[PDB]
Amino acid sequence: PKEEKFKKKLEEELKKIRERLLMVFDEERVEEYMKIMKEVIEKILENRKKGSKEKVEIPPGMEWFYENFLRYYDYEEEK
Amino acid sequence: YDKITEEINKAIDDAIAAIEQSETIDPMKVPDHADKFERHVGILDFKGELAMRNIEARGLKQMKRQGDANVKGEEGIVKAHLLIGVHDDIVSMEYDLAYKLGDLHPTTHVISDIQDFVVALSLEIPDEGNITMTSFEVRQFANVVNHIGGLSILDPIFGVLSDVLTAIFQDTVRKEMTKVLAPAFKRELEK
Repeated sequence: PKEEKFKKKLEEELKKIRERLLMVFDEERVEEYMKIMKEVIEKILENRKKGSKEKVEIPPGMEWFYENFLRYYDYEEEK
Repeated sequence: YDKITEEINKAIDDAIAAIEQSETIDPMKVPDHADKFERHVGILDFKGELAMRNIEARGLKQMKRQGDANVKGEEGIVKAHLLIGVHDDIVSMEYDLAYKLGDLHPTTHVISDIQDFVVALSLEIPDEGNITMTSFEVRQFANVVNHIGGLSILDPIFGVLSDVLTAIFQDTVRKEMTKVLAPAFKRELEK
């Protein structure tokens, strides 16, 4: 339903992220970073689906993305 | 002490009212800035440059004195500390950002929102007459929220530019806003 549209929009955002990163770094680092981000996303979504308030373990450097994706998801559950 | 506090508040509100009716305050032009930045986020290491042009601050016309004037009596001299703020409004900066990271060299309009923008000043008054402003500074911004066009909130480029612009605001923008706000307040308070 709305969560399918959410997943589609998120995948489109990720495609744009990859395409812009390829303009700055090499494909190995870009794709590895995409993998890291998707792992973080899946942890966050799994945590929220159980109504949990416990913070998930975030690899170093991805705390900014943790907060920003929390805000992003909350905006998209409002909308 | 109530007479002193009232006279200080009266002078400060007259000052603020004269300041708010100046076209230099809202909108306030900020000198153009450019910097180089290096930020290491996990495996990603961003080394780039950015240039902010046409910087404009809006929302300073809602400046109001916050709390009673802090009056101190030391050695027969009146010494006051005061806070003048824009709560119930946000100070908003709009500018054009041109950044360069590797091959990517985009140019986007950015809107940064300062929450709880407030300035602090310190007056020295010989108890007989005349006001002297001895200190003046714009406070460290509690939070600078950046809205960069073209970038998602998830984009690493957004996080990097957000961090760099926030640091630039906590340094360059704060000082250049102080350079405009201090002399006008000095004029109104010491006249």
